[PDB]
Amino acid sequence: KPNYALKFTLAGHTKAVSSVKFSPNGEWLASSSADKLIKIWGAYDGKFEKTISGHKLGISDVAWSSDSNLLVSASDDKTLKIWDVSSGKCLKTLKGHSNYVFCCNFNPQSNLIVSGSFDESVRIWDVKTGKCLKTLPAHSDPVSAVHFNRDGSLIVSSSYDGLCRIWDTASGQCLKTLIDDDNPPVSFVKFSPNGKYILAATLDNTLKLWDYSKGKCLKTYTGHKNEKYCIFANFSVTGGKWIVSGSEDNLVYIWNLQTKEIVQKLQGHTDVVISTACHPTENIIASAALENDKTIKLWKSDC
Repeated sequence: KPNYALKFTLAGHTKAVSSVKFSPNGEWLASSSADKLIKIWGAYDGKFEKTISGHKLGISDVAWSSDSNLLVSASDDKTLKIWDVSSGKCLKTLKGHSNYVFCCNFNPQSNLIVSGSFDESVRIWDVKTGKCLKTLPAHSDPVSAVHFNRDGSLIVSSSYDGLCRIWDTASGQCLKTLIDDDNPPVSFVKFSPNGKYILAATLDNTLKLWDYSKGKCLKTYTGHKNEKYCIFANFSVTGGKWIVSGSEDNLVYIWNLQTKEIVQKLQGHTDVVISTACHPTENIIASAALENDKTIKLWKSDC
């Protein structure tokens, strides 16, 4: 079992945090907030680095390019922005969604961005030109998450319509729809590091690990509370193989991926834990709580 202990508590955002992400190179944590700001923090010391401003309304998600040089953000102002993190420059503003942009990610090459929106579509954008390449009529409710697979040939999307869908990046065809005899809103999805599986959160207090190739649920993780908020889940891969998630009871939950047992609950936040992220090389978790709490915490484990 891991032994995560609180190391640093960070604060600075003035409204609800929506997402935290560690840079792939391990140096930084990025956070996004309803305060319209992206903030960069030192991954190892929690030291505030800088604000990156420019969005006109709140931000729902931020994501790093695979070389850690760029960030993309998704905002209620109906744009995505691509940022050069080192300089803070806005490289491109991506206009095309007809309503709030809720989620975003680069492909592993980091030449494409995928976005999902309240407009119920998924869009695929060229990073260098900032132009939209494809629009997919993906869902019948807002799109909560979008993620490329290991080689970038597939995109997984999720929606409050209860569907997880897998799209062919090149053709835009809807290849698969995952259904578990029910339809609770899906608030998050992502491919596993090896690309074989899809991890999905639904607003019935459940995380599910799906076999992509088979279209079948392999494992479920339960014990936490998640009926309202868009709470990501993480694969922790630096030490023991865990699933990590925030929870609406103010705790971070950590499960054994294989056995599905809870192995730790992290106590310290005083409001919903809206987001978590796992450091790429060290056994470090970042957690962020909602607006009654307003802190981001860095926790470290020996394994």
